[PDB]
Amino acid sequence: ELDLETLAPYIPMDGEDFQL
Amino acid sequence: LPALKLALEYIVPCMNKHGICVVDDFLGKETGQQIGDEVRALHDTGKFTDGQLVSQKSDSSKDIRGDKITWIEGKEPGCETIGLLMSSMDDLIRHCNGKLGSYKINGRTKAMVACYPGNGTGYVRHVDNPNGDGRCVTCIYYLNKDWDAKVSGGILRIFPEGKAQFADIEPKFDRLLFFWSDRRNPHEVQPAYATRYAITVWYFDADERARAKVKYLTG
Repeated sequence: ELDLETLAPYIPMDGEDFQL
Repeated sequence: LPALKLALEYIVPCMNKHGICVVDDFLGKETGQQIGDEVRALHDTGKFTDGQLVSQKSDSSKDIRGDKITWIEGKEPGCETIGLLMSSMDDLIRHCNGKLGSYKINGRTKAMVACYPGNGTGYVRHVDNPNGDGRCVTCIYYLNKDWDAKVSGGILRIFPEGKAQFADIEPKFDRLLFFWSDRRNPHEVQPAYATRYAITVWYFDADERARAKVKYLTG
């Protein structure tokens, strides 16, 4: 099988995220 | 539209039953066209760069996704209406608290403003979050005023798990779309033959995102 992470759209993992 | 009723009586049941929810004519023509102008200004001033993948291997990113993107927080000058879009998205999600599966949604990504610049660009079949990076809901706004998908392509085809039909989402002006980001919804952007714009935020499940952050911070 293929590593699906190689096809998944990037998001920043560092910094923060926006908090709701 | 009032967020409470839209969320509880349409978005929640749609998502729980189907994993996909389309809300057409979300913000209205005036606001949609203002967002279009802001996006076109980002494009014209050279802000977009090649869309990237979670994991990079030997392959060129452009063999996977052909779009060019920038990330928007919503408070930048010239992005105020995009910021209004993001706030409206957030308002719906907050009104869905604890009603979207078993997720606890506490945050989200910045907005990814994305352009497929015609020329047959698209995105091969993929899953938005296949390995637990925290994303539970993908939220997309489309802003293509004169799009004719029968000629220009650019359909988002989703293959929801277990269903007898796939879901074809034309990138229609003023259309808002939600779908589960995990493996239940593999999807592809079919080749686009005209300039195609969309704005995406991904909402995070608190527990999964915390685990993904721990993994990142420990190597």
